[PDB]
Amino acid sequence: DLSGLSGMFGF
Amino acid sequence: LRQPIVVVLGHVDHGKTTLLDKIRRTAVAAKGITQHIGASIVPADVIEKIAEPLKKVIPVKLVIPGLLFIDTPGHELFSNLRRRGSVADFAILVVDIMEGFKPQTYEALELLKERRVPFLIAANKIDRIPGWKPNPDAPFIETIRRQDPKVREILEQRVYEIVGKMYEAGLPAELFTRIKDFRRKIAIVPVSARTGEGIPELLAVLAGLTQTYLKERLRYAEGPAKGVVLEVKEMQGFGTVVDAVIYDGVLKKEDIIVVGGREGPIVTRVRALLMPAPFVQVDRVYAAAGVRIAAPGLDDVIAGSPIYAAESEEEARKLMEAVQREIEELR
Ligand SMILES: Nc1nc2c(ncn2[C@@H]2O[C@H](COP(=O)(O)OP(=O)(O)O)[C@@H](O)[C@H]2O)c(=O)[nH]1
Repeated sequence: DLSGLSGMFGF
Repeated sequence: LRQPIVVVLGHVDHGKTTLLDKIRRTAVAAKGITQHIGASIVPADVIEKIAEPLKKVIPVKLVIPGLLFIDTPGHELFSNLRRRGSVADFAILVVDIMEGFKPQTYEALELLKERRVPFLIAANKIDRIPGWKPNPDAPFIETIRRQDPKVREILEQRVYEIVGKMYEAGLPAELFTRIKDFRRKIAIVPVSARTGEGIPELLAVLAGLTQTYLKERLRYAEGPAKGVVLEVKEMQGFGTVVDAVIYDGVLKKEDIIVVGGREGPIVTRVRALLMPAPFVQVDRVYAAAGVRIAAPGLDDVIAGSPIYAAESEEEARKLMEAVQREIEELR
């Protein structure tokens, strides 16, 4: 994931 | 890079107008917007401010300069952004979470598919879920943690219904907090255009996705302007003017332009460029902008027409065949 938005994954 | 150009689609009464107005209000409060004709710009600084509560969970650093939101939503405007794909770089598909997909939701899907415009879904009116207790302006991931568990359970049932429709349509989608690869699944972002809840994720996803994956389209090239006409109207003291979106280059006062009209290609010259007063005249506009263009001979311009600036009369003449060919593919 180059966007880094999968930092939200699990919320 | 220049600003991504963002269009808002979805069924009547699902909250398009409301959402665009909440975004603008949120941006005006952060600092706030830039005033363009038919469009509003949220600057990168403002997006970074609005996304501040997410800074520890996601990287919030922007290399785009901002996002340009087209202020008129829906399908007729989207049709007026088509070009030999679209001028739109990204779309928000608004779905009222209580109602689900309606007929204009599926029309918007077809248009998006045909023009290959990337998008996300804003699952709006989450404030209307029975039991919702608002935390205004908060990120979705913060406010949902404060709702009753039955509220999360209803929300997930409605999201699952959306995910089902989307899969049926050939398009994998998921709640944005259940995606690992944002190139492969369309993000569903729950929001409330009334309370502002979810607007921070909304803006962070748009900014994240556009700046990550669209850098080739968003490259600014210094050159004569390229644009599209969005509206044609009469303006007192200027005659027929056009409201346009400039997506590459620079448009200047006294530039020659070529535009499509009903009796063939129009070759004219910019007499004034108008922007909202903080109308005022400006000497030039750079991509991406919404601008109002006063020039002679625009009475018969076709909405949706390309507009191409030209350095000389001879390069203008050479553009007239392309413009007519474009206009034909758009009928
Ligand atoms: N409770 C609530 N009402 C909303 C929300 N967004 C839109 N509305 C209301 O729903 C109606 C339709 O919204 P509008 O923005 O006009 O819909 P559009 O036709 O898609 O542009 C109006 O009464 C809005 O006030 C929302 O998030 N929450």
